[PDB]
Amino acid sequence: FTLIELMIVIAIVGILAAVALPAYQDYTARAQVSEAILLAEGQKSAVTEYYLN
Amino acid sequence: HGKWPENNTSAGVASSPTDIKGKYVKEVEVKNGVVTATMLSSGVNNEIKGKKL
Ligand SMILES: *[C@@H]1O[C@H](C)[C@@H](NC(C)=O)[C@H](O[C@H]2O[C@H](CO)[C@H](O)[C@H](O)[C@H]2O)[C@H]1NC(C)=O
Repeated sequence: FTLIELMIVIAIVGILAAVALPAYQDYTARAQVSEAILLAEGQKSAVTEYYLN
Repeated sequence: HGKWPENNTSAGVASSPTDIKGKYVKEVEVKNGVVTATMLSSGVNNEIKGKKL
C-alpha cells in the first residue's frame, strides 16, 4: 500500500493557485496602474504650473 | 512744489492711473505722495488678485 502517497499528490495537484496571484495581478495592476501614475507625475508639476501661473 | 502730489496729474505722470500698469498690475495711483499699486486678476491663483501695494 502506497496510495495515500498518491492521494496527497493529487491534493498537491489540485493547487490553490493562490489568491497571491490575482491579488498580485491586482498589484501587478498596481505596477502598471503605477505606470499610469508615473505618467501623472509629469503632469503634477505641469498642471500645477498652469494652476500657479 | 513743497508737498506730496495728491494725484497723478500733479505728479506729472499718466493722469489716469490704469494707463500705468503692468503685466500683472492693474494700476498705479499717486495718493498724496504715497504710491499705491493695484494688481490684476488671474495670472496667479494667489491671494493678490486686485490687491494693493
Ligand atoms: C497737483 O497737486 C497740487 C498740490 C495741487 N495744488 C494745490 C494747491 O492743491 C494741484 O491743483 C491745482 O491746480 C489744478 C490745475 O487744474 C487746479 O487749478 C486746482 O484748483 C489747484 O489746486 C494739482 N493739480 C491738479 C491738476 O489737480
